[PDB]
Amino acid sequence: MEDMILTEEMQKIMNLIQDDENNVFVTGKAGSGKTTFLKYLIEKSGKNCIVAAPTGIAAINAGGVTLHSLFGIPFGPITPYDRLENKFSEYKVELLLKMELLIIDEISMVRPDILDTIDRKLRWVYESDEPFGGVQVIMFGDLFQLPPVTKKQEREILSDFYDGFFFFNALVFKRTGFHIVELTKIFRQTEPEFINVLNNIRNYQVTSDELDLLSELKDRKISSSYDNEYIHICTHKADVEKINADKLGEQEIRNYDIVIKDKFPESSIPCDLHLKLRVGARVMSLVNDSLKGYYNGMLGIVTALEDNVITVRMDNGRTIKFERYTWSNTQYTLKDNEIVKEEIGSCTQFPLTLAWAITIHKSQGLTFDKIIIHVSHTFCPGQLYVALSRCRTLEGIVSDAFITKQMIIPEYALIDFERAYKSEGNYYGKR
Ligand SMILES: Nc1ncnc2c1ncn2[C@@H]1O[C@H](COP(=O)(O)OP(=O)(O)O)[C@@H](O)[C@H]1O
Ligand SMILES: [Ca+2]
Ligand SMILES: [Ca+2]
Repeated sequence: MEDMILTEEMQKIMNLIQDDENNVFVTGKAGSGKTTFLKYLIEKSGKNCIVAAPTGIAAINAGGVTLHSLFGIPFGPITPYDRLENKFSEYKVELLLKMELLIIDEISMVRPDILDTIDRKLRWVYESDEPFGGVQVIMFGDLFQLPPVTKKQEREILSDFYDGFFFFNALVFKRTGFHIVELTKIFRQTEPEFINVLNNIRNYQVTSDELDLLSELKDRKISSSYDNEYIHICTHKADVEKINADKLGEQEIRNYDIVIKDKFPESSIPCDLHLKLRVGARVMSLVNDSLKGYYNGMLGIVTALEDNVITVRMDNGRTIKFERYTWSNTQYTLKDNEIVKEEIGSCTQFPLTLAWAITIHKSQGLTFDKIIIHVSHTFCPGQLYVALSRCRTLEGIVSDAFITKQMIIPEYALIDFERAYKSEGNYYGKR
C-alpha cells in the first residue's frame, strides 16, 4: 500500500514501541486500520519480528503462524501447574532466541491460559525471570468481539485459576502490563450517529430514542426475501448453509476443487474446498486486490463461468474477471542471524464464496452496505452489538423481528476493563 494515511493515533503507537520495554494493545473497530497498520509496524521496525495468531485462518491472513505451532502448545486448557513437554528443535530455540518483538493478531481470540503458556515457554528458552523472557509484545484486535465460547470442560479446569475468559485476564499481566491505543478513524466511511449508537449499546447507555430506532429496523417483507442486495447475517452455520444452498439450486451447477500443494493445515484453509456456483449466484470476494479493484468482503453477482475465470458484476457496478488465487502457508527461519519467512505449502482456489448469507463468525472483521439481522432469540452478552456492527450505516440494517431492550445484554468484564485503563494512563497491568 502506497497511499496509506499516518494518523496521530498510529504515530502514538510507534512512539510507544520505541521504548522496547513497552508492550502495546492496539484496538479499534472493524475498518479502523488494524491489519494495515500491523503491516506498516512490521516494515517500520528495526527489530526481528514474528507475527502469530490463535487460528490458522487468521495466521494466514496476517502472514504469520499459529500460536500453537510457534510455541508447541498442546491443544486444551493448561493450568500453571500442568507440566509442559518443553521439547523444541535446536532451530526453533535459535529462532525464538533471535525474536525481539512478538506480535499477536486477534488477541481477543486468545484464551488467557495460552498467553501464560507462552510466557512460560519463553522464560524456559531464555532462562530468565522476566515476563515473556524479555521479548516485547504487541497485540492487535477488537476488544469487543467475543472469543470462542468456553467449552464446559475448559470452564471447570480454568476457573480455579482465572477470574475471566478474556485475554487480559492472563496471570502474566500481574507481572507485566501494556499501553492501550484505540484506532478511531474508520477509513471506509465516517458515520457519527451510527457509531454513537454502537458505542451506547456496548456501554449499556441506550437512550429511549435509540431504542426507538432499533424498533424501526424491523421489516418482515425485506427480511424474508433473498433476491435483494441484503446479506443475511446469522449466528448458526446450519442456517447459512441452508440459505446459500437453497438459493444456489441444482440446475447448471459449476464446481471448482481446491488445489493443495505441500504442507497446508486443514483448519488454516480460508476458502471453499468445493466452490459450487452458477450464473446469477450471489458471492463475496475473499481477498484484497487494489489494482484489480476488489477487497475482502466485496459483494457481487456471477455473470459468466469458464474453466479458469469467473466473471462477476460487483455491487458497485464494475465487472471483474476473477482468477484462481494462491494462499501461502509460511513459517519462520533464520537467514544468517535474521528472521525471514519460507513457504512450506499453499492452496489454490477462486477467492469467492456464496454470500446470500454469512455467519456472525465468518463475518468477523467485515462490514456490508445492507444486512438482514436474524435476531438470535437466545441471549449471551454482546450478541446484538456484534450483529449491528456488521453494517456500515444505520439505514442499511433490517431485522427479522422487533429489537427490544432485553436483547441488549452487556458484557461488564469489558466495560470495566475499558473504564479502568482509560483512567489509569491508558495502561493495564503492572508498571
Ligand atoms: N492507513 C490507512 N490509510 C488509508 N486507508 C486505510 C488505512 N488503513 C486502512 N485503510 C482502508 O480501510 C480498509 C480496511 O482497513 P483494515 O486495515 O482492514 O482495518 P481493520 O483490520 O481494522 O478492519 C481498506 O479499504 C483500506 O484501504
Ligand atoms: Ca483486520
Ligand atoms: Ca526486553
